Amino acid sequence: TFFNPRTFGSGEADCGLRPLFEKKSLEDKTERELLESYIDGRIVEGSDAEIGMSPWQVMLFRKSPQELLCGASLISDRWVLTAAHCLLYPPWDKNFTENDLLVRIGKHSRTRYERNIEKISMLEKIYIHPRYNWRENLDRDIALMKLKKPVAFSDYIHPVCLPDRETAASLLQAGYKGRVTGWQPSVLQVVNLPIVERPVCKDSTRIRITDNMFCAGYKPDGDAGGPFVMKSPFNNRWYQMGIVSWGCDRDGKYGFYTHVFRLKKWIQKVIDQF
Amino acid sequence: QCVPDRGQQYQGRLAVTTHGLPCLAWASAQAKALSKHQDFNSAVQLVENFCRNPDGDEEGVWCYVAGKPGDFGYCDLNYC
Repeated sequence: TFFNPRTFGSGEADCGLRPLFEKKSLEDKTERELLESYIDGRIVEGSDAEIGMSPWQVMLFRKSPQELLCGASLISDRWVLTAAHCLLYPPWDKNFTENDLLVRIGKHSRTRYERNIEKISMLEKIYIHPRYNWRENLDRDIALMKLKKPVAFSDYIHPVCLPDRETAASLLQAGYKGRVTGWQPSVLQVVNLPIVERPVCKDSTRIRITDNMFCAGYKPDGDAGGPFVMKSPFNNRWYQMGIVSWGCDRDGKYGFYTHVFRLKKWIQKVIDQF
Repeated sequence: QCVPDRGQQYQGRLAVTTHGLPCLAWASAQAKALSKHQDFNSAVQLVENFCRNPDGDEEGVWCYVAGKPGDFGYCDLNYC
């Protein structure tokens, strides 16, 4: 394991294998798309997620009044990953701390209480990357949230894997497709997007793109904080390669994501400490 | 002359960012707290409050200007 169970909690060893799919040797309805490229011009739009298709999905809510703020992801039984701008953004007087928030895990429907399915947790502490660049381009848009109490895994709640150098090198390549999930539909929406070459992403915006980001999608004619995941054809596990940062629907859209592997050292140091 | 390797060898004394903000000492308590969980190249000398590029930032040398996340700025240097 890359993390220490003493501080990371449980879940790493069995990360990325969904109880309702891989654990039952079943594939969801669209993961095949992550391997095929359509050139018929079909509109790429978000569709309803299957039940238990993204068990690491986390909803970040304002505690009171209750309001959905951003997406996030479960990486262990007590750590959650999200975008830093979802918590901190001085230009907007935004500075949410642990007691102003709560997370809802294992949900399928955005609008109703899912008895015996969803779990609600309070936060013990929030960690923002020291060099999250809100003054310029949202470089290093990443934050960690520690749960007050560990959450119990189930068919609906399970952690995603974080990539290692080898996994990142093999999967994060232009052309390969990844999956983004988020939330007018009432259930979690899904969309598969291809990673776009850095020079092409650069060409689409005035914002300075960095090595700590990557983009995906299609040229124009949100689910900020949520995960961009890819399934490994080598070990069958789902990995979170990115965090929705800025910019993932169908007019024409280039989404920009925090490059998770590039910031893994920081993640390790933070967790190895608290 | 032009500064190479995006300033990773810079030994200068520039201590102000491009936007005119004064740099904080790397040894200051607030700076060390911000640097604590980052990955710096021990080779880069964090002297006084001079601009440096310890993390290999593609944008170049920079320095802290306060003690909260994101409180840093790049310094105006001439790269090759």
